Amino acid sequence: AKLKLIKIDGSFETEPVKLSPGLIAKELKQQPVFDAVLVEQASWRQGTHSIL
RNA sequence: GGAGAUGGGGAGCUGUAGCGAAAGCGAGUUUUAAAAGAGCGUUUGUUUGUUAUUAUAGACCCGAAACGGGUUGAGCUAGUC
Repeated sequence: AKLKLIKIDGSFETEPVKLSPGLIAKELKQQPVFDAVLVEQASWRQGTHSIL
Protein backbone atom coordinates (compact mmCIF):
# COMPACT_ATOMS: atom_id res chain seq x y z
CA ALA A 1 0.00 0.00 0.00
CA LYS A 2 1.17 3.52 -0.87
CA LEU A 3 1.82 5.57 2.27
CA LYS A 4 3.44 8.84 3.36
CA LEU A 5 5.61 9.84 6.31
CA ILE A 6 5.00 12.96 8.39
CA LYS A 7 7.43 14.89 10.60
CA ILE A 8 7.14 16.70 13.93
CA ASP A 9 6.25 20.00 12.23
CA GLY A 10 3.24 18.44 10.50
CA SER A 11 4.45 18.11 6.91
CA PHE A 12 4.74 15.03 4.72
CA GLU A 13 8.07 13.60 3.56
CA THR A 14 9.42 13.53 -0.01
CA GLU A 15 9.36 9.76 -0.54
CA PRO A 16 6.38 7.37 -0.42
CA VAL A 17 6.59 3.72 0.67
CA LYS A 18 4.87 0.46 -0.25
CA LEU A 19 3.77 -2.23 2.21
CA SER A 20 4.33 -5.95 1.72
CA PRO A 21 1.54 -8.41 2.63
CA GLY A 22 1.18 -9.55 6.23
CA LEU A 23 -1.87 -7.58 7.34
CA ILE A 24 -4.02 -7.60 4.16
CA ALA A 25 -6.73 -10.24 3.67
CA LYS A 26 -8.94 -11.30 0.78
CA GLU A 27 -11.77 -12.85 2.83
CA LEU A 28 -14.72 -11.10 4.47
CA LYS A 29 -16.34 -11.75 7.85
CA GLN A 30 -18.18 -9.47 10.29
CA GLN A 31 -19.74 -11.92 12.76
CA PRO A 32 -16.22 -12.82 14.05
CA VAL A 33 -15.65 -9.08 14.46
CA PHE A 34 -19.11 -8.76 16.04
CA ASP A 35 -18.44 -11.29 18.79
CA ALA A 36 -14.93 -9.84 19.11
CA VAL A 37 -16.30 -6.42 20.01
CA LEU A 38 -18.95 -8.04 22.23
CA VAL A 39 -16.35 -9.93 24.28
CA GLU A 40 -14.34 -6.69 24.28
CA GLN A 41 -17.21 -5.08 26.17
CA ALA A 42 -17.13 -8.21 28.33
CA SER A 43 -14.65 -8.71 31.19
CA TRP A 44 -15.73 -5.27 32.42
CA ARG A 45 -18.27 -6.20 35.11
CA GLN A 46 -17.10 -7.19 38.58
CA GLY A 47 -20.24 -8.70 40.11
CA THR A 48 -21.04 -5.59 42.17
CA HIS A 49 -24.66 -5.85 41.00
CA SER A 50 -26.21 -8.16 43.61
CA ILE A 51 -29.27 -8.21 45.90
CA LEU A 52 -30.76 -10.46 48.58
C1' G B 1 -1.08 -7.94 30.97
C1' G B 2 -5.55 -1.06 31.82
C1' A B 3 -7.95 -7.35 37.12
C1' G B 4 -8.87 -6.93 28.82
C1' A B 5 -8.67 -9.23 24.06
C1' U B 6 -4.39 -11.77 23.41
C1' G B 7 0.43 -14.52 23.66
C1' G B 8 2.37 -19.02 26.23
C1' G B 9 1.11 -23.32 28.45
C1' G B 10 -1.32 -29.75 24.08
C1' A B 11 -2.86 -31.94 30.55
C1' G B 12 -6.88 -34.05 28.69
C1' C B 13 -12.12 -34.62 24.57
C1' U B 14 -14.50 -35.59 20.45
C1' G B 15 -13.82 -38.58 15.21
C1' U B 16 -9.88 -41.05 13.19
C1' A B 17 -12.23 -49.53 13.18
C1' G B 18 -14.64 -51.93 15.41
C1' C B 19 -16.82 -57.06 18.14
C1' G B 20 -17.87 -58.60 22.92
C1' A B 21 -18.13 -59.93 29.54
C1' A B 22 -13.10 -61.65 28.03
C1' A B 23 -8.75 -64.08 27.29
C1' G B 24 -7.99 -61.62 22.14
C1' C B 25 -9.01 -60.95 17.14
C1' G B 26 -9.52 -57.49 13.40
C1' A B 27 -12.64 -54.98 7.56
C1' G B 28 -13.74 -58.60 10.75
C1' U B 29 -15.73 -59.83 15.61
C1' U B 30 -19.02 -62.87 18.74
C1' U B 31 -22.54 -66.53 19.10
C1' U B 32 -21.35 -71.92 16.26
C1' A B 33 -18.19 -77.82 14.19
C1' A B 34 -18.81 -74.36 10.60
C1' A B 35 -15.01 -70.77 6.32
C1' A B 36 -23.30 -72.43 7.96
C1' G B 37 -26.62 -68.56 9.14
C1' A B 38 -27.47 -64.20 12.15
C1' G B 39 -26.00 -59.69 14.90
C1' C B 40 -22.88 -55.47 15.06
C1' G B 41 -19.67 -53.40 11.55
C1' U B 42 -17.64 -51.80 6.70
C1' U B 43 -14.69 -43.32 8.78
C1' U B 44 -18.09 -39.49 7.33
C1' G B 45 -15.47 -33.98 11.47
C1' U B 46 -14.16 -30.39 15.78
C1' U B 47 -14.80 -25.56 18.97
C1' U B 48 -17.67 -21.76 20.23
C1' G B 49 -22.13 -17.83 20.02
C1' U B 50 -27.27 -18.41 20.11
C1' U B 51 -32.52 -20.40 20.88
C1' A B 52 -35.67 -24.11 23.10
C1' U B 53 -36.08 -28.41 26.07
C1' U B 54 -34.26 -31.44 29.84
C1' A B 55 -31.04 -32.68 34.95
C1' U B 56 -29.77 -31.01 39.96
C1' A B 57 -29.30 -26.74 42.92
C1' G B 58 -35.71 -23.33 46.76
C1' A B 59 -35.74 -23.58 39.97
C1' C B 60 -42.99 -19.86 37.64
C1' C B 61 -44.10 -18.36 42.11
C1' C B 62 -48.54 -18.14 47.19
C1' G B 63 -50.35 -21.28 50.58
C1' A B 64 -51.29 -25.44 55.63
C1' A B 65 -52.19 -28.35 59.93
C1' A B 66 -46.61 -30.55 59.78
C1' C B 67 -41.38 -32.72 62.21
C1' G B 68 -36.99 -32.00 65.00
C1' G B 69 -33.50 -28.90 68.42
C1' G B 70 -33.22 -24.71 71.64
C1' U B 71 -35.46 -21.00 74.73
C1' U B 72 -39.30 -17.84 78.40
C1' G B 73 -42.97 -19.50 81.40
C1' A B 74 -46.48 -20.94 88.53
C1' G B 75 -47.89 -13.37 89.38
C1' C B 76 -53.73 -16.36 85.16
C1' U B 77 -54.49 -21.07 86.72
C1' A B 78 -53.61 -26.68 89.28
C1' G B 79 -51.23 -28.60 93.52
C1' U B 80 -47.84 -27.95 97.51
C1' C B 81 -44.75 -25.22 101.19
